[PDB]
Amino acid sequence: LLKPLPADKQIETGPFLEAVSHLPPFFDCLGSPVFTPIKAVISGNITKIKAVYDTNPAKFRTLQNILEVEKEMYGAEWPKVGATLALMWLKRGLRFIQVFLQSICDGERDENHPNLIRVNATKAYEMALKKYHGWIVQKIFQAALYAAPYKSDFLKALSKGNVTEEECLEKIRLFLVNYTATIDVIYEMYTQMNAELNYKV
Amino acid sequence: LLKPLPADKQIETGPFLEAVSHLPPFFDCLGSPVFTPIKAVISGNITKIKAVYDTNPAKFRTLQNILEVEKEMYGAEWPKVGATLALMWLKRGLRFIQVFLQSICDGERDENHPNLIRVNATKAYEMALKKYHGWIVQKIFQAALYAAPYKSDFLKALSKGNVTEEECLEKIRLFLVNYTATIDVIYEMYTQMNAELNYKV
Ligand SMILES: CCCCCCCC/C=C\CCCCCCCCCCCCCC(=O)N[C@@H](CO[C@@H]1O[C@H](CO)[C@H](O)[C@H](OS(=O)(=O)O)[C@H]1O)[C@H](O)/C=C/CCCCCCCCCCCCC
Ligand SMILES: CCCCCCCC/C=C\CCCCCCCCCCCCCC(=O)N[C@@H](CO[C@@H]1O[C@H](CO)[C@H](O)[C@H](OS(=O)(=O)O)[C@H]1O)[C@H](O)/C=C/CCCCCCCCCCCCC
Repeated sequence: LLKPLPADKQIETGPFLEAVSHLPPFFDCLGSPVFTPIKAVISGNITKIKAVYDTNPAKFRTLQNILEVEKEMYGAEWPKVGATLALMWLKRGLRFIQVFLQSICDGERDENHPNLIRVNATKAYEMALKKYHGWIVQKIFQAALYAAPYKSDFLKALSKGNVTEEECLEKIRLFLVNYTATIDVIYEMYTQMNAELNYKV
Repeated sequence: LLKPLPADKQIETGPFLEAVSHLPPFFDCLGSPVFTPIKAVISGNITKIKAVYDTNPAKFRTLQNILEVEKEMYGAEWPKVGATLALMWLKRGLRFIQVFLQSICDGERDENHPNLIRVNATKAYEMALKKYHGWIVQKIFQAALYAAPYKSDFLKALSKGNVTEEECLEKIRLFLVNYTATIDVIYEMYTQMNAELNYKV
């Protein structure tokens, strides 16, 4: 999965990229081609970070190094540049997933619609993405929501082949431990480096 | 641009991929981040074709060869596989662009809205894509439309740096000659090979 955090909280770029490279395929298990463009955008972020990393894996050994090195490389253009920008967006997608999954695991629901996950996706959107989206992108989110899988198929997909919903949620809870810790460190690094931007798309 | 067609109408894969690789950047000149996911999906098609080509450029020398070789490789799974599938979708995006640009050049408009290009995009959608889109994707198209550039900025973008609208449209008309011929050959090849599918997303 995601390997745990070292004591010094430095996140190794290579292993992080191998971990997150498992993410784009998981989109196809939301069970709708509607999500293909979102898959492609997240893949694009990962590809951009990988392209920078590959130029000098020692110089870009950790995610912290990416921000440090690029700040120096790009001056006034930073942080709206390079792998710093790609990771700024990637982390927002990762945080959306974190909040979404955590919300489902925490029993958050619409009483009247137990085999949907609309309410969980809406909370994740508000906490991770909405701040950076203008009116048009928000309308697109609303449209995409109609394509969201049934809770059961979604859980069946995350386990595909037969486990109970309860067993699946326990597996998701276990995954969430290192996943949340890793995302938290990435957000902290953007904050501490003043690398976070607040422009809307 | 696109190089002209040889007498035997065989389209060389390598040069075709270099030509179409100029396409994803042009999306950014629609002047709205709303189109970034569409850019990424088209880039994905091109990357998939390139990945197949790179395995054996002689075996995949022409687009016709891709379909011929893959039909043999994949049997009952073909044509819903490999570079054949990627090109099936790419050609639909290319045809959308063709019809869109041709519609603008042909003076097609909404009298009441001369600095918009909504009517031209809608015609392109109906002729190239709509057949393969279910209700949700169609609603997404409708949302994306709100982000379409002004006709003037769009034309300014295609020329960026100062030329009249009239000069820009003449340049687009010239481009459309080899572009349309090439797309026509690709559609003909899918038709003649019975490689075209009609499933909806
Ligand atoms: C390690 C991961 C763990 C894997 C295991 C997890 C298992 C979970 C199972 C399934 C996964 C669940 C899927 C849930 C849905 C995924 C989350 C949606 C994430 C959307 C992220 C949108 C980001 C965004 O707004 N992008 C925007 C900005 O893009 C960036 O723009 C920059 C310039 O300003 C740069 O050009 C940048 O490019 S780069 O070269 O610098 O990198 C580029 O990426 C882009 O313009 C807009 C895209 C359309 C907005 C997206 C609409 C949100 C809809 C998402 C649907 C959620 C509903 C799902 C229902 C369950
Ligand atoms: C050589 C080119 C010439 C360059 C110069 C041209 C200059 C022109 C200037 C600017 C460009 C103009 C831009 C106009 C807009 C671009 C056209 C929009 C094209 C949309 C194409 C959508 C295709 C589509 O529906 N895709 C769908 C199917 O994807 C395929 O699914 C397959 C499985 O069934 C495979 O997974 C496949 O992957 S692969 O690995 O096998 O490749 C994958 O690609 C995908 O699920 C759905 C995506 C969302 C639908 C797209 C919504 C349409 C909105 C487009 C906006 C048009 C409005 C623009 C206003 C001007």
